[PDB]
Amino acid sequence: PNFSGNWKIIRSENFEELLKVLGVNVMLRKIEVAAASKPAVEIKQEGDTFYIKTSTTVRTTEINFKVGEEFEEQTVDGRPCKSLVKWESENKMVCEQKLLKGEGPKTSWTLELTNDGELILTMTADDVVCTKVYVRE
Ligand SMILES: *C/C=C(C)/C=C/C1=C(C)CCCC1(C)C
Repeated sequence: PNFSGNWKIIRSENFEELLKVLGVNVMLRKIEVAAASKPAVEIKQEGDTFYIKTSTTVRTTEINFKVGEEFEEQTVDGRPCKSLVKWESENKMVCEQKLLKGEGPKTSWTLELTNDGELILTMTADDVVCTKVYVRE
């Protein structure tokens, strides 16, 4: 199995709560939920090298990384971080995020495949766990 595809969302839990537990105010949460609550996910995987694009009608975000090599991106509440992805187990990867400036509650994300070929995204912030589920288009 592998992660490449244009993945369509079928479930999304607790995205706004991830923002709220990080202290993002209601104004800013409305803007983030409107732009990114239920994005499509496009992945191009070549072994350990990844391109991932999340998109809605109004916002696209793209990252490029290789497992085991540091890269820069932003946390879900918009703070710059340095990220590092590792395989937790076969076809489950976990991204550790370290803030570039100051401190804050821990954030992470995970992408994994189920035995039937669904893609499960987990995002964490403090004690909140957001789950999004996708199938290939
Ligand atoms: C609602 C979920 C997101 C907006 C997740 C975003 C995201 C990125 C912007 C980088 C690819 C990793 C991933 C966590 C899928």
